[PDB]
Amino acid sequence: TIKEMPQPKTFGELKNLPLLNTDKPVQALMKIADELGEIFKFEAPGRVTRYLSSQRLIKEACDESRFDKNLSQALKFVRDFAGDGLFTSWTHEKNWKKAHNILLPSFSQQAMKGYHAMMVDIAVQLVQKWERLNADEHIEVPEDMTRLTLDTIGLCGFNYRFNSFYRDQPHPFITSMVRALDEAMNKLQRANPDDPAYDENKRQFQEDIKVMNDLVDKIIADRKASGEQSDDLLTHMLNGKDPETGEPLDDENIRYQIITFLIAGHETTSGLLSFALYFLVKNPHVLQKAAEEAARVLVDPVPSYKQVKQLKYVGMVLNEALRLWPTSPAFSLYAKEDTVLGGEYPLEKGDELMVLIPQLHRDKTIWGDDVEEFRPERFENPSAIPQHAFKPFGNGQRACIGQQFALHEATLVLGMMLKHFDFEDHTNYELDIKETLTLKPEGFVVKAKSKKIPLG
Ligand code: HEM
Repeated sequence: TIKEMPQPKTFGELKNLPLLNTDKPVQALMKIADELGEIFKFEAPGRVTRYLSSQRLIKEACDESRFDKNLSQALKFVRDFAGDGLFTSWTHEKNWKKAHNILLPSFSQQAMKGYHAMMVDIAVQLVQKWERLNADEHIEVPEDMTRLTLDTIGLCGFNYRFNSFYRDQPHPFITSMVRALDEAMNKLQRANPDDPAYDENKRQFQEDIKVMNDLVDKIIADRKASGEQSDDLLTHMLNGKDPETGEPLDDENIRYQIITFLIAGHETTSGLLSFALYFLVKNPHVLQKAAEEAARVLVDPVPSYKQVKQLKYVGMVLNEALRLWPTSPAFSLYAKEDTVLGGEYPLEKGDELMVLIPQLHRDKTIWGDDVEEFRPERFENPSAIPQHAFKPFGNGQRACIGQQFALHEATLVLGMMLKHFDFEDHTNYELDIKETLTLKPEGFVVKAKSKKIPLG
């Protein structure tokens, strides 16, 4: 019984594109979803996709025998500097499976034991920065979380120190990377890209790509020359061999993986830490519960890997922040073969689907009617959550390879913040979600009063 699907307002030849001509497209899509339901068609010039919001349909979309990851236009633009790294490659590209096989072990929960010391190094820098603020000062949350995540990924990724806490202006690589990502995201909403008015953007874009490649290529070359072995991903990549073929990743691909870790993990993880602190200061009883656990568990001057694993409630707080505002809000899929979705929507080979994660996470048939409330206790027993109901890290073999790294980092840092400071929402901050490739609470600021507990 084929059902025709909904579609928002069209604009002649422009189709639906004008509707995303806003600074907050995902939040706009969420409203369209509220209006049209679990599935709606969305067209742009020369493009068509279908946005899914219900767990019932998304669970079918997550069947890998039927759908595979699609490279959205955003990922195609990011590929200009992320290359055939894991995030911007097709599943069928030789280098995707090769890098996946080599890197998977280096990203397991067990492997986090090896990155822990480096994560603690940067976390201690963040805590010390806040301990050193004077009384009249405050904290710019996303800004400091981003300094932390970029530096942590640089240190664990290739033993390089961006030293973000020593600067007002970021290290040149960071400025170039951030500018390159911004340019890639800006191309999504510029009709006449060839307009000479964009010749300066193109020149700057090529310059930024060169800054990124030059630094990373240099570090790879310096490492191969010295023969030094470290606890970073670069050592794993220089020494790894794909079990299927016996081939190692070549230097160019290693460079793209390094750039990819920074691109894929810096903003998503800092956004998660920022949203989590936002929900905590807005819900004092929850912050109190989380602070009590941190004080009980983190009994040493420096957290150990095992202690971070015991911060169960902090982990629930992070999952609930990811439920409400998953920081990489949507992912794209294509139909591998002709198929019918949900018994009513026929699809043809190659047809695209978009999983709208914030909406999936607000499916009342799964979570209950109080979906807008921040309640970490929803994650008390993970086994009760239906398959494919909670997907902040994507799906299947193309799910986030950095999930254990991101959660270890976030749990460690949030635990240390809760152990060391009391927090004040001194401006009664009004949530304003800024959208780029990711989501974050723009302008979120707080004041942190030290509990004066030694940090080893
Ligand atoms: C809470 C923070 C994070 C979130 C929410 C997140 C989310 C995601 C999502 C949704 C995908 C799937 C994208 C798609 O289907 O197109 C993904 C892929 C990926 N993420 Fe993350 N991520 C986070 C942190 C990280 C970190 C810290 C790293 C690096 C240490 C990382 C590395 C990657 C890579 C390499 C892929 C592509 C994997 C593959 O396709 O083989 N992510 N991530």
